[PDB]
Formats: sequence, C-alpha cells, structure tokens
Amino acid sequence: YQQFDNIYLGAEASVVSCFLQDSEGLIWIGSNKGLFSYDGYSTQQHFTYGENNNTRIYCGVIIDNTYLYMGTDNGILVYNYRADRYEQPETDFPTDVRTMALQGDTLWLGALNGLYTYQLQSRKLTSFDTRRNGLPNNTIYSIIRTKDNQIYVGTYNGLCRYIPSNGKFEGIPLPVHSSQSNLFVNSLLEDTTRQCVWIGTEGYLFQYFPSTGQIKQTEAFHNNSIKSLALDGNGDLLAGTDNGLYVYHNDTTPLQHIIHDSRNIQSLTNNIIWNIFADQEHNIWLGTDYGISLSRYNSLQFIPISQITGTGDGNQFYSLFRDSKGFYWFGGANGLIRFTDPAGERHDAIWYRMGDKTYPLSHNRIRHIYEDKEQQLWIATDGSINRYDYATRQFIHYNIVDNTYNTNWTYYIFEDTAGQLWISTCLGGIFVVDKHKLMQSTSGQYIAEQNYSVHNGLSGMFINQIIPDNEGNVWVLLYNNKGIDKINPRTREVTKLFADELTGEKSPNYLLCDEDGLLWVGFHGGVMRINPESQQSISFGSNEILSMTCVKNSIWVSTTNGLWIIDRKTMDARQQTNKRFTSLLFDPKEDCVYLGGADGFGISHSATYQPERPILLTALYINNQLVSPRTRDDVPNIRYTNSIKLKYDQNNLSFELSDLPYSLDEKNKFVYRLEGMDKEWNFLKSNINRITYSNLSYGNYQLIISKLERDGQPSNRPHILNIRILPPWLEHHHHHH
Amino acid sequence: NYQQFDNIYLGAEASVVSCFLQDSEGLIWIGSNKGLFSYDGYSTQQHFTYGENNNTRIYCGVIIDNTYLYMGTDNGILVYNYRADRYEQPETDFPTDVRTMALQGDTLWLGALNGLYTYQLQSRKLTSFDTRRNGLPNNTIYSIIRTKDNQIYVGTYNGLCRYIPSNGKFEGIPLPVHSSSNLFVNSLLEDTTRQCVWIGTEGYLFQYFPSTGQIKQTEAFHNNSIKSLALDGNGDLLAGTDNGLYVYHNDTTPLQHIIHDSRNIQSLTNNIIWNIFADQEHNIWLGTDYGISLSRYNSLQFIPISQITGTGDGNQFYSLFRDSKGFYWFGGANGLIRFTDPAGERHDAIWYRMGDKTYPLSHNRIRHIYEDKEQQLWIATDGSINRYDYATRQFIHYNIVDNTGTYNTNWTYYIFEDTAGQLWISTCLGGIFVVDKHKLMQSTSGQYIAEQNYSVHNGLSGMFINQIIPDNEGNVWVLLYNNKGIDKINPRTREVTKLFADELTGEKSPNYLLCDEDGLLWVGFHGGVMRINPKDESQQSISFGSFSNNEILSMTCVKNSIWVSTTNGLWIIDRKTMDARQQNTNKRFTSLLFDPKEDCVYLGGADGFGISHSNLATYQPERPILLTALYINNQLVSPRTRDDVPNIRYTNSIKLKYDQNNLSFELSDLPYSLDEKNKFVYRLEGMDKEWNFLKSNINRITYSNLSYGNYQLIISKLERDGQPSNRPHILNIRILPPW
Repeated sequence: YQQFDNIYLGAEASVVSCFLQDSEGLIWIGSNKGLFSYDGYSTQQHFTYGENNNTRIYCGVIIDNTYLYMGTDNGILVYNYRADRYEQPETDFPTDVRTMALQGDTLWLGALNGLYTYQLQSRKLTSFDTRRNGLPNNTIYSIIRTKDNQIYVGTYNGLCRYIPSNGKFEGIPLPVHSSQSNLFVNSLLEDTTRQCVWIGTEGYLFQYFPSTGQIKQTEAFHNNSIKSLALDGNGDLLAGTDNGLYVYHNDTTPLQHIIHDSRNIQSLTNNIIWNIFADQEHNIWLGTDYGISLSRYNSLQFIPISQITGTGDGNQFYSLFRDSKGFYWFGGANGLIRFTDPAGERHDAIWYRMGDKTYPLSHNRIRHIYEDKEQQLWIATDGSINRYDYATRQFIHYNIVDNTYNTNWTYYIFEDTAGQLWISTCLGGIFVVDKHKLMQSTSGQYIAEQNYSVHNGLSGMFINQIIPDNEGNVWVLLYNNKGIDKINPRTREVTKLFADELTGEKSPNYLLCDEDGLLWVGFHGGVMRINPESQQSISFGSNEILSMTCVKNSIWVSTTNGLWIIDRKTMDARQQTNKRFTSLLFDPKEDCVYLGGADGFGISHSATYQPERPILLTALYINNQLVSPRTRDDVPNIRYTNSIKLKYDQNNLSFELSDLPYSLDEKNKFVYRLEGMDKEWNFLKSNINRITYSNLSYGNYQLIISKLERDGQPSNRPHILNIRILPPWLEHHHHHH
Repeated sequence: NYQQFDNIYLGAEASVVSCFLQDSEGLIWIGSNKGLFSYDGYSTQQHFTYGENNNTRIYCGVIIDNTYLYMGTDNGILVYNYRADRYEQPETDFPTDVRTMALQGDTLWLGALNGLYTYQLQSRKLTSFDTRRNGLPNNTIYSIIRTKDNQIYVGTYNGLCRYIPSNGKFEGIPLPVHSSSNLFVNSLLEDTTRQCVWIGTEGYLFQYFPSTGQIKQTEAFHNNSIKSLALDGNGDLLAGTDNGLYVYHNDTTPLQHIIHDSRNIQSLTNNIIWNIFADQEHNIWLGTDYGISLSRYNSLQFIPISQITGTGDGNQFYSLFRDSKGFYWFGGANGLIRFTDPAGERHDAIWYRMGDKTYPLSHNRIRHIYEDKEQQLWIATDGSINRYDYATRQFIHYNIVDNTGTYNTNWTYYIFEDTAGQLWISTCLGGIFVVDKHKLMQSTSGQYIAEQNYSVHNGLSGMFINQIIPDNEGNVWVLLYNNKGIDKINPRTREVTKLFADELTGEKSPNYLLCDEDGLLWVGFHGGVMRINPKDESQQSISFGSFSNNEILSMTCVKNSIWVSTTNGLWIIDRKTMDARQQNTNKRFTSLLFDPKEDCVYLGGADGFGISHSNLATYQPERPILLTALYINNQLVSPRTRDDVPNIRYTNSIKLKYDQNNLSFELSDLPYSLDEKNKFVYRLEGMDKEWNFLKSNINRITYSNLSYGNYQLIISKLERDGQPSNRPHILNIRILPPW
C-alpha cells in the first residue's frame, strides 16, 4: 500500500461515495454529480448537466444483472447499463436513500427518514419504524445481509438486527460513550474468515461475534470517524476514516496507517475515505473526498476445478498432461478430466470417474498419464491400465498377469523402442508386454511376455517410476529402499546402484530423465543429478518433494514448503503463495507451466502470468461527439453491439477499446484495421486506446481489433464490429430505439 | 420428536454397533463387535466369515475413493472394497488399535490407543505424531475431526489440542472444570450454524468457539460420559451417553432425555449410545450396546436448486410450469430453468439467463410461462415476450408496439392464446395487446404492430395489468395493479365493463386472479378471496385467518380445492363450500403448480421448491431399485465366498452354470424413511408371460428349476394408479448348458 494509481473525474465530481463492478468486469463510480464508468483508460459520465440524474449518488446495488439501483437525495435512480437508459419503475421510492442491501429478491433500503423493504417482483414497499418495530432510530446509514441470512442495520443511534418471526429488531448493545450524544454506526462488514461483523463508529472499531454475542473493541482511533470497511486479498481488514487508511492483520501485528502526502503524486489521493471496494481481481478501490486511489493487486493465476466443469466436485491433481492432439488431461485422486483451453471460457471438459453412467473408469485414483510412440494415450490407475479410444471417447481396460502377481495397482507406464509396454506396480513388480498383442487381445485377462520381481533381481516390489535411458537401460525408483535399481533388458541384468549415497534419510522418492539423458533424483531435502554411473547431490538446508518437472535449462521442484528452481548444468538452487502443488506440467508450445494441487491448478510463466481478457468497445463517437442510447435514439450501446448501420453523414467515427486492464502495471498493446479500407494492421501506442476514421464512403466495413501476442503476432481471436454506412436513398434503414 | 424408534438387531451374535457409513448410492453400512454389516431397509447382511480376520470388532470407519470402507480394528485397518465385495489390503503396515479416522483432502488422519498418524493416500506415506516431537498432550487418541476451515482437532486421553501446520506441533485447549485426573475427550463435532466445536468428555459437554477462544460448559452430567455427537435435521445437537440420549436445542429450552423402556419395544433399544449418525435423508441412526434404534425424519419435502442444477446460483421462483412434452420450466427473478426430473438425477438442466453465453434470455425476470394451442411455449418477461424453439433450444424474442407507436410490450406480465389464433398480452404501462399469432411468428420486421390494443383511452381502468383470463362464456377478465374491481372485456364488441368495484376496493383491492375447471373466477385480496360466477355475475366472498392485511402470494386449483400461499402460510379452500383451512413449514411460497399426472403440488420459493401430495403424509421421491442379495440353492452367494459369482448390486448380466438354476434375489429401494414399504411387480422374460406381484413385506423373488438359456429379470415399483413404473431394474441371466 505504498503506491496508488490516482483517478479523477473532473473538478465538479471530486467526491466518490461508492463503486460497483458489473458481472462482465466494468467498474462503475457513484460521484457527487452522478454516475461514471471507468474502463482502465478514461472515465465516462452517464448523466446530463441539469437533469434529475445529475445528482449526488450515495450507494448502489446491481439488480437482475442489468440495472444499477443508486441511492439519491430524491429516491432511487434506476440505470439499465445494457440498454444505457434510465428506466424508472412507477414506485414511489422514499427520498434520501443512503444504503441498500439485497436479501433474496427483497431490497432493503436505509434512508434518512426510514427503513424499508422493496419486493422486486410485486413492487411491494414496506416501512419499518421506531414506534412499531423497535428500531433504535429512523435514520439508517448501513445495512448488510450475512451468509446465514441475517440483516444488520446501523443507524444514527445504534445497531440492531432484524427478527423475521415477529417483524421486530433486536439491539446489539454497543458501548455508550460519554463523548457522544448519539451512537453513529457508519459502516458494517461481514468477515467469514474471522466469523464476525466489523462495525465502524465515531472513534471505535468493533467486532461482533454472533456465535457468542461478544462485542470486541479492536481499535480506538481518537477523534477519528470510521467511514468504510473492506477486506483485501490477503484477508486484512481495511478501515477508511477521515484520517486516511488503517490496515488490520491480527492482534499482535501493528496497524498500517496510510495517509496523503501533498508533495507526492503516488500517495493516497485524500485522507477522507468514504468507500473502499475490493474488485473481482482483489484490486482495492478507495473513494475519497478528492478522487480515487486504486491499489493494484498482483499475482500466480489460480483456477478452480469448477471453472473448468462446474460441477463443484473436487480432485487432488497428481498427473497433468497435454496430448499431441492438444487435449489437457488433469487427474489424481478423484478421476481424470479431459478439456481444452485452460485459461479460456469454453473448456468442454469431460470427467472420467468410477460409477459415472456416461464416462466410467475402473478406479478413480489416477497415477500416470502417457502418450505412446503411435500417439495412443495410456493411463495408470489403482484399477489397472487403460487405453483411450478417441473415436468412442471411452477408456478400454486391461487386466494383466505374469506367467504365474498382477497389474491392479499400476504406477507408471512407458513404451520402449521395440513396441513393448513397461509397467510398474505396487506388488507385481514390473511387467513388460507386447503392445499390439495386448491391444489386439481379446482375452480380458492377459499373460505377460516378461516380468521383473524380487524373485529375479529387484530389491522390493513396491516401485514407482520407471524411466528409460538413452542407451536402453531402465532405471527404477524404489519405495522405502536404498539406492536405485537398474535394468539391462538385453541380458535382464538388474543392478543396485548408489545404495552408498541414497540410503537412510537420503531415501529417494522421485526420479526423472531430462532432455539430455540426465536423471534427477529427489529425496528428503535435496535433489541429485546423475549420468547413467556418474555424478552427485545438493540440499535444501533448513521438508519433502511432491513433484519435479523440466523447464528448459531448469528443473522445477515442488515441495511441502514451496517451489525450488534448479539450473540443470551447475545445480544452483533458488526458492520462490504458500500453496502446495502435487503436480507440475511444462507446456512448451504455450510457454507456461501448470501447477496442480487441491481442487484447482495454477498457471505461470517459464514475471507474473496474465489471464486472457476479452476486448470491449467502450465508446462510440460520431463526428467527434460521444453518442449512446441515453442521448440518441439512433445509436446502440456499442459495448453490446456486433453490427451497426449508420446514416450517410455519420461517416466520421471514433472508437475506444479496452480489455479492462485494472490490475496491470503496463497496458497491453493492440492492432486494428478496417476491412473495406485498410490493407494491413495499424499499430497503437500502448497509452492510446482510441481508433478514428474520417469521411468513409458508403458500403460495408469490418472493424477488427487484436491484442498483440507476447511473441509480437496479432491474436487470431480479434473483436470484430460490422459497420454499414448507408447511402442517402436507404437512410430509413438506420438504427432505431 | 424422539419418542418412538424402528429397532434393528444384527445376526451372527453381533449386538454392539460402533459406527455407520453411507455410500454415495445410499446403502447403510454398520460396524459391529463382530465385523461389518449392511442394511437395505428390509434385512441385515453380514460381510465377514466366522473365525477369519474380518470377523473382528470395528471401532470407526470412513469411505475412501468412492469404493473402500477403511475400518479401524485391534489389528489396524481393515480395508473392504464394497464394489468388488472383497477385502483388499494395502501393502502398508498400519498401527494397531485404531479408534478414530478423519480425512483432510487426500490425507487420512488415524487415531489409535498408542499414537496419532497421518496416511497420505497417493504416496501411501505413514507419518507419526507424538508427545515428545509434537507436543501432543497424550498418545491415546479417541476423536479427531476436520473443520470446514481445514483445522484439525484431536481429542485424547488427557485433553484437547489443535494441529499447527506451521511447525507441525499441537496447541492445547484447556477445558474449564470444577476440579480434578485427566480429561478423556471421547467425542468431537463441528457445528457451522452455532460456529463451535462440541466436545464430549466424562462429565461435561463443552462448546469451543474458535473465532474468540471462548469455552462454555454447556452441560454437567456427573457419572455420565458423552460418547457420541451428531446434529439432526432441525440443527439440534444430539448427545449419546451411557445413560441414553440428550437433545439440546438452546439454553432456555429443557433438554429432552431419551432412555430405554423394557415395557415398550419401540423405545430406545439400549441406553449406551456408541455412535449417532445422521444419514443423507436426515434419519438418525443410533448404535448401541444392543442393536440399532432408527429415528425416521418427518418434514414438507424441500428440493434446493443446486440439486437440479449442480450450481450454487440462486433463484426466487415465480412461475412453475410443466409442458405437454414433460419438461419442467421453473423461472423467477434469476432466469428460467428447464429440466426433466424433479430429483435432478439426470443432470440435464438448462438455465436460460441474461448474460449466459450459450443460453441467453432477453431479461432474467420471468413473469409467466404459457403453452399455446399448438403446443408452442411462450414466456412473459421484463424484456418482452419470447417463444421457445425446441429444436435449437433457444428463445426467439419479439418487440411489439401499438399502431400509434406509443406503447410497447417491454414489460410483459401475462399471456394467453384465444380460440381465434390471437395472442393476448398484458403489460405494465402499455395496457393489453391482441396480436395475430401466426403473423407475429412469421414476421421479419424486428418491430411488430399489434392488431389491437386495450388502454385507458378505449375502456380500461388503468395501464398496469397483472393477469388476463378467458371465461367459458367468451369474455376476458382483467386484474389491474392497485385498482378497484376487475375489468370484463367482450372481445367481439370491444366493450369493457368494471365489475365488483363496490366490494373489491380500499383494503380489499384485488391482486390475484384465476379461473377454475368449473369456470368460476377466483379473486385474491388481502386476507380473503372472492368466488365469482361469470354467467350471472354473482359473487360470494370469505375472509380467512389473520391478519386482515395478509398478502396473497400465489393461488392455484388443486382438484376440488384452491391452494393459497400467503405471507402468513398456506391455506386450502374447498371450491364448493368455501371453507378455508390453514396448513403446517415456515417457508413462504411465491409460486404454485399442480401436476395432475404425478398427483402432486410444487411450491416454488427461495432457492428451491417443495413437493407435496394433494391430499397431505410427506412426499417421497422415486428411488432406484437395487438388488442386494443373490441366493443359489437357498445359500447367499457373493464374490467374498465364491469364485464364480459377481456382486449382484453392480451387475447388469450374470452367467450361471446348469446346476446353479434355483435362484433367489432380494431387492430394495432403500426405504429407510418410510412408515409403509412400497409394492413391487416382477417378471422373468423367457419364462413369464405376465407380471407377478409381491406383497409389501416380501422383497425376495424366487425361481426354481430353470433350464439352460437366456432370461431377463424385470423388477418395477407398483405405481399409485396400480401401474408398473417405467424405471424397472433389469438383470440379464444366462444359464449355461451342462456341456
């Protein structure tokens, strides 16, 4: 909170009382002169000088995913942000609305002269008062609904909570202070982690615990007023006051106190913080008595399973894989998910699981996913091995035994250069098997060509990974054992190596081959590089290894604690949130890395990975004047338009674009072109998001805008606007309403 | 209520029950002093053999990977694959004398008589926690739980502590007592509604509140110990002791205390309660020192939307409708949901809303759903009217204005089709529009001009119209918002008359309108209804209940009654006498639908809907039939005891030898929650020509002397009409020839 990006709406509209973010990410601003929006580049107004909508906004709520309800001196402005029109219902709203809170489909309204509910379907307006309902006072400043569906109402003289059964209100007994002749309750905030409601009053910050009724005084800010409360991305409590911002973490950590410095343009813009809003990306918006301070939240992007197929089922990911046809395969404890596009919208994921009607698996617990020499997809599971059939979209199951030990608990699979499948197990040792004959087999159970076991050379039969050498040798990772077994399949010679070094606590639990033929062995606090019989080790100092994968010249090592990145040639080690990741995948083509964990996965670069954001048109200008449905009947809301038809003399057009870059230090770069006029891409400077065209002839055009990709190439998913300029004779075809 | 139980006793001299599990398909499993059992609602079945290592006392269990029962024993952990019906031991050397188990993601916590352990299910790593290395108060562990916020609580021989994953140690939590030795902590239970952890010990029941560190001595029961804890469907805390069951509601409410009564075979079976388990249907299972006491749950059956769905999105339901093709259409404040079964078992809901990339709607606020004369589905919304296209699964939106171009159809409240191809559309602000249905459907204009409009200028009483309803007398009756009386339109002359304004006025201003099957009109107002006969324009009126100012939310015809949902509850009114009767739940329903096919009523409300029979017990959802036992020559057979037989519960196809031809099958639909059992019919294709009937107490099906060949056993619930259902259970049977 050391630096802020400060934002101003003009000299008239210096006071900001609230923020809303619509479900598509655009930020809305309630100022002392009316509503604005801010697209990350410039502000826009949505009122006309002189009109009833040119007025102080005190609060707002989004209704029906298409209306902004805003509290005003005169009642409630209802702004339809999709149509871009004020759409007043017939309702006689109470004047002076200062606070609002949705409960199901009833909107609670807190005003200077009363408390109300507004049922949204029937338009039924119900009033609540001191004399009938036992409210402590009629002037309302703050109303919230908690997760367990209780209503808290802060007033000019005290805090209470609604009692649905009898329609009355129960006081919460905040302390009465000799310095005050009434008990202002300015702000209320539910905190689900701390299990409290935070209460801001003049001079005192309280936590109310509904579990016990305890009212804890957490802070006293002498002679200061608490105006607003939010929780940031770390879950710290942010308190906006008349003397800057306070940040609370816990009882033993001192508050941060953040204030305006008149000689420093990057400081909090003003000390009087009327409102604080945490946006969908955890950016903190501070609304003040003089403009806005934005504090950007920065990074790894983490993606919950439910965003891929939702479905709120969980999964702990132990294997992540991308096939040569480009499907993602993410599995572990609870099944396998096939999907496309990790950081897109579409995904069309399929979940293969035990007991599914449509997509079954012999067992939920996936241990390995592998693509063979003929691009056939193999999985290892605790219900044996399976092979995918892409045409049927279903798995084919194989039972395997040796010539006498079996394959039910399979750990690892690979294909050798003679068309044999190598399979490691949790009891039956290692099986080696004719791939085509297994595939061609028709016997449900299948006798193995070969098997390695403790009877013929292995140390134990509890073995995880098996990895081929460049010179045909098979290196086996041994469970609860010392050293690593090594197999020459040419003369069946198994030998136990590095028992000297990899014993006791140096017991190995992970093993991989890099692109240069070097093995990396992970053990308790340290990794060790090998030439298959040379090389040695290193350690993590002041515990254990979950996953390792190669990333270029680096090997990434996921641990209980966090990540270690090692350079492959020197063996230099460097440590990098506190998430533990049980799975790692490097995607060379997209040049990112997937980090698989509990009920989700992260994505990061091989510099903080940026999620893909669609491109919006935020403003249309005709002959140099901004135009929208709010002011013109003959022009649509450009944000929600794919094709526009214009009159013949509406041929001087400007466009503003944005991908809503609120979180970003540096803006993305863009390219544009107008099909029907331009023959190539035009490049924009990153600070310029305006596109302009003059004196267009009649006919059809396509405006095409793309984000420049970080390799320099325009994206192939542009935003496209169809534009027809009508001749004089066809004028009556112009946009209308 | 806890005053009567269904008492269940186990075979094989087992009499002590120490735990219950319920698999993801609803079967109950029972750990007993002699080994593992299952119960299908008809009989108990053992899953162990006398003398074998599986014939052993079970102390606790959890289900792992949707296929195993991990169970604690003297020898460690007994692992049972319930799908394969085989004991399947891991290679892992487990500690002995396990007493408690709790999952944390993909790690299983194990508490034992001499240590605490972790077991990581992927790596199979076993990690030990102790007194010296970790600050445990004692190595004897009796209870372990994981809370929703992912904390680990461990109850021991000497007190309670909490895991610290920072440093891998345990923080003690001191328990305030009257004096002293070591405080046994036998039992732990998280309660998200009170936001505490309940703690049962010898002598006391505590609540600990992690948000503040407060610790409350909620009960003190000298010479009694708390052995088990659960919460019931009401959110009451149930405490199992060695002197019966205690039920806690709040501090001001007397505890209920429930004990055995030797003179009454429906009382609690035994006073020593080892485990209490609340099943998915909220039935309470009590495992005691002698048998099981089952307490069936009584409600209204309420279905939350997420059960439909599979998402946490809300909706307040204002229109329920089921179409001529059988699709249900439940819509309200937050869009419109299409789905085919009220229990959501087929996960095939489609949810239409504004903003949805795949299934958009012009507006989320649905005001009416209607099917026309040609089976086309129409909806009225605050974004005009739409028609469904079944083939594309998309709505088609229409914009309609009057001929002057002044009024439009943006805010549509109600729609119907008359007998002459015309759609009648009621609006807020634009009056009523009458539109030629086929011309609208075929229009390509993007604005349609209505043939007719009714408004304040040509006879209407106002411009805000809620509902418009045809007579059986050729008229259209019109409910206006906050007006006096109701308007009557004669569509042929276009005459508009205002009727019943003498009574329906001021506090009796109407706000609901409907026509019943006999063609009488029902008008709803604050705290009463009025029945109108449109033949003679006669009228009778009643008031019901209190208060006088008591709002009507929804009204619907249910056979010979009308159902009326209000702010203060549900009233049922007889259509001929007009006798009003109040019903009793606290939920308030803003939508109602009678389905004559299923003989039931849907009551739509906040984030879900109730289902009820028309004639009042409670309503039971259809459950699938399972096969739970196979007998050959009158001996029970399973993969556990034979090579050549599969798990009957998970097989669609069985292959038998020539001399395995005397067969019995037990069946169940898991009727745990039922006073009366259902009735079944069965037939064996290849043998039977007709259905056979069971008799409700009998769930066993027997065929003798089958000849080699192919058969198919079909089993079906006998429906309330006396028809078989169309969810039969099918088993293909092949009997092989001798050779």
